[PDB]
Amino acid sequence: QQFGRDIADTTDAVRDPQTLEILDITPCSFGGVSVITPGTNTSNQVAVL
Amino acid sequence: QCVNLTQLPPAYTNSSTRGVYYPDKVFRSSVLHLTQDLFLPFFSNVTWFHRFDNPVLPFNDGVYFASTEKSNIIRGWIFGTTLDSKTQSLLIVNNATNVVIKVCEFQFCNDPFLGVYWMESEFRVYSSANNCTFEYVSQFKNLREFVFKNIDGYFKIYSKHTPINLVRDLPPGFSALEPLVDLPIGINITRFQTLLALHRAAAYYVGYLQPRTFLLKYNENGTITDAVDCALDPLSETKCTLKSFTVEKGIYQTSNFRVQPTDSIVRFPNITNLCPFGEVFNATTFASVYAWNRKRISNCVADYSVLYNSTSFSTFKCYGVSPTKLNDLCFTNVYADSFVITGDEVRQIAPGQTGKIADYNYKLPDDFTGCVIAWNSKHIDAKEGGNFNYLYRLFRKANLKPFERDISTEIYQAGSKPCNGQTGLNCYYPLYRYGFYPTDGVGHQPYRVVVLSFELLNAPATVCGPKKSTNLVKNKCVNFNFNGLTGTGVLTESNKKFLPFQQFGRDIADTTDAVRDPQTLEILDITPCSFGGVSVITPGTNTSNQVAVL
Amino acid sequence: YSVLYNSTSFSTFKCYGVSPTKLNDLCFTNVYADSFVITGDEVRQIAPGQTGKIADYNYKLPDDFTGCVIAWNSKHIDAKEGGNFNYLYRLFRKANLKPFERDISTEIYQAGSKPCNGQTGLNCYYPLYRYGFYPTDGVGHQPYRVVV
Amino acid sequence: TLVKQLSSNFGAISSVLNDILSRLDPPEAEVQIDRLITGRLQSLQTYVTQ
Amino acid sequence: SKRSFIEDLLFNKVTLKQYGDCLDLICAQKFNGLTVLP
Ligand SMILES: *[C@@H]1O[C@H](CO[C@@H]2O[C@@H](C)[C@@H](O)[C@@H](O)[C@@H]2O)[C@@H](O[C@@H]2O[C@H](CO)[C@@H](O)[C@H](O)[C@H]2NC(C)=O)[C@H](O)[C@H]1NC(C)=O
Ligand SMILES: *[C@@H]1O[C@H](CO[C@@H]2O[C@@H](C)[C@@H](O)[C@@H](O)[C@@H]2O)[C@@H](O[C@@H]2O[C@H](CO)[C@@H](O)[C@H](O)[C@H]2NC(C)=O)[C@H](O)[C@H]1NC(C)=O
Ligand SMILES: *[C@@H]1O[C@H](CO)[C@@H](O[C@@H]2O[C@H](CO)[C@@H](O)[C@H](O)[C@H]2NC(C)=O)[C@H](O)[C@H]1NC(C)=O
Ligand SMILES: *[C@@H]1O[C@H](CO)[C@@H](O[C@@H]2O[C@H](CO)[C@@H](O)[C@H](O)[C@H]2NC(C)=O)[C@H](O)[C@H]1NC(C)=O
Ligand SMILES: *[C@@H]1O[C@H](CO)[C@@H](O[C@@H]2O[C@H](CO)[C@@H](O)[C@H](O)[C@H]2NC(C)=O)[C@H](O)[C@H]1NC(C)=O
Ligand SMILES: *[C@@H]1O[C@H](CO)[C@@H](O[C@@H]2O[C@H](CO)[C@@H](O)[C@H](O)[C@H]2NC(C)=O)[C@H](O)[C@H]1NC(C)=O
Ligand SMILES: *[C@@H]1O[C@H](CO)[C@@H](O[C@@H]2O[C@H](CO)[C@@H](O)[C@H](O)[C@H]2NC(C)=O)[C@H](O)[C@H]1NC(C)=O
Ligand SMILES: *[C@@H]1O[C@H](CO[C@@H]2O[C@@H](C)[C@@H](O)[C@@H](O)[C@@H]2O)[C@@H](O)[C@H](O)[C@H]1NC(C)=O
Ligand SMILES: *[C@@H]1O[C@H](CO[C@@H]2O[C@@H](C)[C@@H](O)[C@@H](O)[C@@H]2O)[C@@H](O)[C@H](O)[C@H]1NC(C)=O
Ligand SMILES: *[C@@H]1O[C@H](CO)[C@@H](O)[C@H](O)[C@H]1NC(C)=O
Ligand SMILES: *[C@@H]1O[C@H](CO)[C@@H](O)[C@H](O)[C@H]1NC(C)=O
Ligand SMILES: *[C@@H]1O[C@H](CO)[C@@H](O)[C@H](O)[C@H]1NC(C)=O
Ligand SMILES: *[C@@H]1O[C@H](CO)[C@@H](O)[C@H](O)[C@H]1NC(C)=O
Ligand SMILES: *[C@@H]1O[C@H](CO)[C@@H](O)[C@H](O)[C@H]1NC(C)=O
Ligand SMILES: *[C@@H]1O[C@H](CO)[C@@H](O)[C@H](O)[C@H]1NC(C)=O
Repeated sequence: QQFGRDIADTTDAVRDPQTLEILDITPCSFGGVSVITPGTNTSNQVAVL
Repeated sequence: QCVNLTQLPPAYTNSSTRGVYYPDKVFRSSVLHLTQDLFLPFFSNVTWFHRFDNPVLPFNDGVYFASTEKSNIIRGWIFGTTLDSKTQSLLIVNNATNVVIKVCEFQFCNDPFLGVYWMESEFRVYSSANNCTFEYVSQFKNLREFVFKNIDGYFKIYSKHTPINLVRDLPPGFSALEPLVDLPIGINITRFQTLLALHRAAAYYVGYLQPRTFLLKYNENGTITDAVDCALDPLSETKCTLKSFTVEKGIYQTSNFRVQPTDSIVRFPNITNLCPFGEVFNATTFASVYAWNRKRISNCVADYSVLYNSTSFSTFKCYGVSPTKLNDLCFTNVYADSFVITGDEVRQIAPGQTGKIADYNYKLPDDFTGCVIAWNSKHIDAKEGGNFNYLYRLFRKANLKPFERDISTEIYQAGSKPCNGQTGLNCYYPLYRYGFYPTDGVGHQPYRVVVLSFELLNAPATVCGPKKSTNLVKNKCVNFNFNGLTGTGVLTESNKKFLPFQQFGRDIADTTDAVRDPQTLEILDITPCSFGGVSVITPGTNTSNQVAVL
Repeated sequence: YSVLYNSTSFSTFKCYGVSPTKLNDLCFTNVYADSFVITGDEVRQIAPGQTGKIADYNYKLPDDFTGCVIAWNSKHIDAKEGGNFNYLYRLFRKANLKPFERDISTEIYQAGSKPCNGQTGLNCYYPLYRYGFYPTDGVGHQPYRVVV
Repeated sequence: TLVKQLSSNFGAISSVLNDILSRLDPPEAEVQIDRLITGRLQSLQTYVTQ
Repeated sequence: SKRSFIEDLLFNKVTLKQYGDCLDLICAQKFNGLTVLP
């Protein structure tokens, strides 16, 4: 086996060809960030959750 | 080099849930997959053979072969068509050390067999091998299962090997065979036979593959762990519909997996004489491009294969159809336009082109259904002192319209003052002559062009392809081909009287409803193969495996 | 592929399941090569879905084919003075081939009604014919080497 | 309406499925079949939503 | 069906096929997969 996918049919782990060592791939994007803001008219301060 | 060595009708059994292989080479893990492929149906009839009694058996689409043995009697197989040294055959043997695979031209003996007596003897398989395109070497307690297929020039063998203790029958159970080999032999196979290793008992069961839809379950290691044959009973069909191996209480309106069309019938009208391809293809003198020639073709069996040994077309381009489906179609009306142009202007004979030929001499419509054929004719149209017999038009006031002809020979006025004849400074004669010498470069050598434009509509067929008709099968699910109109369904008699010319009639859903038989002018009508109102009453599949059908 | 720039000039290079600009970045698992020689005008029939004489009786490609087809003119190596009658082809067959099938039989094709049983008479033909490659041929029937 | 919607060719050469399979070979037919499939799923989805 | 006079008046005003008969517009939609349950 060279690579392994997951349920979503996206590649999940891969094998290094030169040194036969397994690696795995995770997304670059964090998708759970929310920005608490008052009106941008009043002020330019935010908080992050 | 070989010798000739009471028979009884062989018994039968059922392959309960055996014979599942891997349909394709893709890798799938932890998934339920619905596939349609050639499989061995569950609870299907296998022939149980054995005493030696080596027969030659058919090879339909693939073969499941199972053997139970204790002393290595079964040795290998031979596959072929005639097995008679006039064609190529495949031989797979296991001579107790290696695996020998040979694609050659053997002259097989009537009853092949290896020999054991205690070193070795009696290699009485064939007499001589000649051409040998392929060579491959590799230097009751057992049940051995194999599946053989061959497609697209690959011979694929899947196998499994399990220990058993039950003696005199094929055990019930479940087996998933792993891929074993995939050889690129590229031969035609229709029959096969097995080789026995004599001593001077064991059994084999043979079953055939058929097209089926299966539901497969894939393990973590991508090993098939369970399978459902979706044409067996209503419970299997409702498991297939939901894509699951379990069902709770309910009513479960189901889909159709239970009927597969079997036969295929063809009906074409009785046309015998072949088309005049040879009076419109050599035709000592062709026509000038500006005055091209149009001719109608009718009452033909349009065979293109009678031109293989005469002409070699540099260009053959069909537009509304596919070149591989011209042998199955009947056309209603066919024309042919012929002319002669220069080698570099054959690219302008196409819908949407521009230049000199497509602007002033010959134009094709945008929605054009037909084919264009061209071939080089330097040997017939070129002479020593030139061949100044073909003309073309160079000046015109405006572009042509599709399939228009302009044979006028007025004096084109390119300047301001009127010409009124007398081709002077800015007045030109609009027709010029091609000069074809036998030493020209390929860019301006003569080329002959023929354009065929056909139509298909609700009317009797005039020219049709070279396909042989067959018998009519009624009240069955068949594929049918009536005058190049293909379909699937059940053919029964009807009473929907047509018009004199009408060939078929559709319905409100714009699907064909009735058709006319071409040979015997009798109306038939087409109904679907599928019954779509069946529901399956079931308790939990956990409690019991009984159902009722509504 | 860059060690062939100064030797051969391909008249035809056509890839089907991939892009020619992405062959330097791919590793393949299994690779075959089919080679033969045909006439210049029959190089258009080496394609999925074509018909004619070569694609019907000699060499056929599947519809779902992933690969490349390469052809080049070889009048300088395959043509001789008194012709080169060393390449054959099949002209008569009972039925069309299937993809990647080979047929080397040399029976007597029966085109009429009565059986032939050898003795190629009126409506019985030998099914293999020879290419004749002279060095003065037009470009339409000069030899071409094809690799798939 | 769901049955009258079967006369529409959603950009395909024809709305009848047996005149595409009798004139074109699979690689050239899968481009029209994949337009008819996409156009005939939308009608079912609209019906279900309504 | 043991229904009253008023119900008999009501059932007539509102205007609401065996497979042996289809072998119109109901059979055209029965062959295309559309079924009406009871
Ligand atoms: C694939 O090659 C790497 C690197 O190969 C090294 O350099 C080459 C030019 C040649 O000299 C090879 O023989 C060398 O091995 C291999 O990685 C090396 O592994 C060795 C242990 O065997 C280690 O001592 C080196 O430091 C490694 N070098 C690097 C740069 O990582 C690798 O083992 C080879 N893969 C296979 C097929 O095992
Ligand atoms: C189309 O042909 C069928 C079969 O043609 C018969 O066999 C041919 C080789 C040739 O000998 C024809 O002349 C034959 O008729 C015709 O069906 C036949 O019809 C006749 C009555 O005229 C009947 O006696 C035969 O038994 C039928 N044969 C079969 C096999 O059905 C058919 O009539 C022709 N269609 C037309 C144009 O009418
Ligand atoms: C299919 O074949 C199997 C195997 O022969 C049959 O199983 C036999 O069933 C009978 C009655 O259930 C038993 O008495 C035998 O002992 C079974 N034999 C073996 C070896 O298991 C089975 O009945 C056949 N029929 C189908 C369609 O399932
Ligand atoms: C069984 O397998 C093959 C069948 O030919 C033979 O083994 C090889 O046979 C060739 C031809 O006789 C020899 O040149 C090789 O040296 C043999 N050895 C190898 C590579 O297997 C032989 O008849 C049988 N094998 C043996 C070794 O008994
Ligand atoms: C397989 O080899 C046989 C050997 O008989 C070939 O038949 C031809 O036989 C004649 C002598 O009768 C030879 O002069 C030819 O050279 C043989 N042809 C070739 C090309 O080998 C048979 O044709 C061969 N099969 C093929 C087509 O390769
Ligand atoms: C068909 O014929 C008409 C008449 O000869 C052509 O139309 C004329 O075109 C000239 C310029 O080329 C104009 O000055 C005339 O006024 C046009 N007359 C009319 C009645 O429109 C026309 O060009 C021809 N069509 C084609 C296909 O070329
Ligand atoms: C593969 O081989 C079979 C057997 O030689 C060929 O099938 C026969 O075709 C002839 C007409 O060409 C029929 O008369 C026979 O009845 C057919 N036999 C069978 C068993 O079908 C078949 O044509 C070959 N296939 C290919 C690819 O050409
Ligand atoms: C094929 O036709 C032959 C005469 O045609 C000539 O030779 C062939 C090979 C081509 O080069 C063609 O262009 C030539 O005009 C016949 O002698 C031969 O028997 C034919 N083959 C058949 C029908 O068996
Ligand atoms: C290129 O190859 C040369 C010999 O090949 C001949 O000349 C070239 C230019 C082509 O016309 C080829 O078809 C001929 O066969 C070498 O002499 C030359 O050095 C090569 N170039 C390199 C590798 O630098
Ligand atoms: C924005 O801030 C200004 C200055 O304080 C104020 O005059 C105005 O009403 C504010 N507008 C909004 C939309 O909040
Ligand atoms: C075996 O039987 C076949 C059947 O025709 C025959 O041709 C052959 O000569 C026989 N061989 C022997 C050795 O009797
Ligand atoms: C298998 O074949 C035999 C004889 O042809 C027949 O009696 C038996 O019913 C068949 N089995 C099935 C399941 O059709
Ligand atoms: C895969 O195979 C290994 C044996 O090599 C086994 O231990 C493991 O349980 C298997 N995975 C499964 C059954 O999901
Ligand atoms: C042209 O075709 C006709 C029709 O078969 C044939 O009789 C004639 O011999 C052909 N002429 C040449 C020169 O091939
Ligand atoms: C299935 O049947 C078993 C045995 O009777 C019982 O123990 C279990 O609870 C049942 N499970 C379900 C899901 O009904």
